[PDB]
Amino acid sequence: RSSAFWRSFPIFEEFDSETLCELSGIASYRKWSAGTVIFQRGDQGDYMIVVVSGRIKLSLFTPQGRELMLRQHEAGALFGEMALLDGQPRSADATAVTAAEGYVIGKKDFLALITQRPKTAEAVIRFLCAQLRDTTDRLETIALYDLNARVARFFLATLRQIHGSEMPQSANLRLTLSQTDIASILGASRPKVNRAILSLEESGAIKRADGIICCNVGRLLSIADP
Amino acid sequence: SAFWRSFPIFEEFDSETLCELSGIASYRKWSAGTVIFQRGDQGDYMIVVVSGRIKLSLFTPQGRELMLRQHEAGALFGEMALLDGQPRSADATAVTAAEGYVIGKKDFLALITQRPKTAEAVIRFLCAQLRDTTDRLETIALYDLNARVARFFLATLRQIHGSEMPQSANLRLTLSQTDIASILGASRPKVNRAILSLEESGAIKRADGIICCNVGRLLSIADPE
DNA sequence: CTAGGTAACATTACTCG
DNA sequence: GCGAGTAATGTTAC
DNA sequence: CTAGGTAACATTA
DNA sequence: TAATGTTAC
Ligand SMILES: Nc1ncnc2c1ncn2[C@@H]1O[C@@H]2COP(=O)(O)O[C@H]2[C@H]1O
Ligand SMILES: Nc1ncnc2c1ncn2[C@@H]1O[C@@H]2COP(=O)(O)O[C@H]2[C@H]1O
Ligand SMILES: [Mg+2]
Ligand SMILES: [Mg+2]
Repeated sequence: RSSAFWRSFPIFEEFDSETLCELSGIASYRKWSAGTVIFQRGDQGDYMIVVVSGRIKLSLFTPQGRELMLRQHEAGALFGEMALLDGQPRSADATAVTAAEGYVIGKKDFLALITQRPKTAEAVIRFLCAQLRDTTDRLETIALYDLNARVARFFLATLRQIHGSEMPQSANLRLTLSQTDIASILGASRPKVNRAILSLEESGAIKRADGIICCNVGRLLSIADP
Repeated sequence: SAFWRSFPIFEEFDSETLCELSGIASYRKWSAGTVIFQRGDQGDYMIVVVSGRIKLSLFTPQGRELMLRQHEAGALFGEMALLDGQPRSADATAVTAAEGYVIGKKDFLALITQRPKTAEAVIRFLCAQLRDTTDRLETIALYDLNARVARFFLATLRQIHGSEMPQSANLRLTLSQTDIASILGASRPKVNRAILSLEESGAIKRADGIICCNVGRLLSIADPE
């Protein structure tokens, strides 16, 4: 696995072909059984992971016991890069939820590659900006809106993780997350997330067949609003 | 021109690009109570604050406000829509009479791509922000209001100190409780009774303008047991 | 069942010709 | 040395 | 005053 | 067995 295969992942897309193909120069394989830790939020991160198979959850856990699911990453995802670029410890907790395999990249190699072909820095920056926006809109979502709108804005944001650049009218969606996973992302409780999803359905915002939600984008945008 | 080292991002530069090539600020000022730019807007310019207080905030159609930051001297804002083609991501309001220096998109970026280990600086900044913002998000999501206030005081104290943390540290906070309610995504009266709560529980004491925080009582109000 | 939001009212505190 | 314009703080009843 | 949390219980593939 | 739905408070 080293073609134009490295263009599938965020950040690494957007590279010149030289650094790219030559870039499976510095991956090692690894794998993690279903239900195990890759690393913890305390930890030292001198390696960045790139996901080939499986589902890995990035989440914040609090001493009280509470969880904020930051992301569920599957094939084509990139995580663990902040503590690479920035001297700081890991900023979240990475758990394999199902049997997963990826490729790891070292700190010294990566960074040398950045500083060697420096318009790749540019790529990485456009990524961190992207994240910062994503995260601030999450924060606004959780702060200024109620739970129905929170769920609505979650569906519209993922229906931009799929379309984006703009948006039909009725779009089916394979969501792959349980409602416990949605409760964890939205910083709410399972039963109330459930009643909210059902609410969106009974109000004509969505309908749910098994694995598939046909969302009504717009019909969903004013539930997301007033 | 070691004056350009006072601001985030620009600190951390080689002296060549720093004293020079910055070369590329215009003066500008904004009266107390006015808009610099709006969240819709096109941002091809980045601001660097010399005097005054400017609030960066998100406003919703419903009318609600999330204060993202109150920046004063030594602050840098408006850089995301520079680096990234996208519109402005928040709303910048001068709360008091403010003055700054503006830097254009084309100049800035040319400077990045000309001395490329400055990119490195900028990245360490965006990482910093991303962490800051995710810890905010965790704060607002997994904790109650007393802990939210507590974690706000510790974050502003780890910004003044950081890398050390004493035991009792006084703090000049400069924000009203309405400003704290707006940052924490809560309501003024409940923020007030929370602050008072921290005081009556021995976490802080408030003299006029100054809060002597007790870092550690304050850390387990920020937590459980 | 509970931590908060909202409207409304009273004081203190800045502050500016 | 104000008196008139604002805020900022604290509390209470929904 | 009331969204939204919590503990528990039922229906479902 | 896990995923979804509901209820009382
Ligand atoms: N807000 C966020 N959005 C998406 N991914 C994040 C966020 N915060 C942290 N991460 C990822 O989680 C990783 C945890 O370890 P690092 O902090 O080394 O690198 C981090 C990022 O790759
Ligand atoms: N999470 C955040 N934390 C601090 N400042 C932010 C955040 N999001 C946006 N900003 C600032 O607000 C500015 C709004 O316009 P820009 O998006 O051009 O640049 C932005 C940043 O300077
Ligand atoms: Mg969102
Ligand atoms: Mg905080």
